Amino acid sequence: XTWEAWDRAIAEYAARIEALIRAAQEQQEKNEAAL
Amino acid sequence: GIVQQQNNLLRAIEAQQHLLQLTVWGIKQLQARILSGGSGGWMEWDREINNYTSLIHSLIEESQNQQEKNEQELLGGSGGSGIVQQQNNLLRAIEAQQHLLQLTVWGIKQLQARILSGGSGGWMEWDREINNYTSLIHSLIEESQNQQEKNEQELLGGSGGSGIVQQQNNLLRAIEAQQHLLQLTVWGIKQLQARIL
Repeated sequence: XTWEAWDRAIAEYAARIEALIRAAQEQQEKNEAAL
Repeated sequence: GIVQQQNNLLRAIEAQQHLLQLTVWGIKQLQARILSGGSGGWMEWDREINNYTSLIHSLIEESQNQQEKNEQELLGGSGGSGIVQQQNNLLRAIEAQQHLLQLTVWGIKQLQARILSGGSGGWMEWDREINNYTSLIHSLIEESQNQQEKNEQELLGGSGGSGIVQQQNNLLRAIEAQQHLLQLTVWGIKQLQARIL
């Protein structure tokens, strides 16, 4: 119930990180258009 | 812009760094329940979590500054060296994060060994997965170190723009791999919390 709103924070940093790695891949795949 | 990308790479590392602290918090709680002190590895873990957290804080801090500086020079169009420095930075941050993953993984491994069968409820897959991702990231770090060194010389002479682009990819993939690693340590803690709390 600290462990559920811990479980809150992780799943909702985890879902920041995916949609940054989102951006980074979808810039990477602009970069391979130099290569 | 590679500069903007590097900012997302930095930012990602930060989020992962918070995620990581959340797991240390997680492991600390379990450790209290299951364990009779810093005996058998634990005060060293404790101390080394800190010695690495502090090094990483300081690394994010140097990166944030290289970042602002890179951004201020996007119109001066000479700053190959700044981007390459930023790449060096991010690499250094990724490795320290790795050391930290490695400690948490060890943490969980210790705790699980005392209270669950490692052949039950998803723990065999967990071991393999852990172990693969570890070897995968080590390889990506190795390759990144190799790429850095190279870029740093390509930058003397004519363009080595492809190697910067390549390197971005390198760092990008090591972060995705730490992210899996992270997910796996969340899974483990979640199992241990379920069993003993």
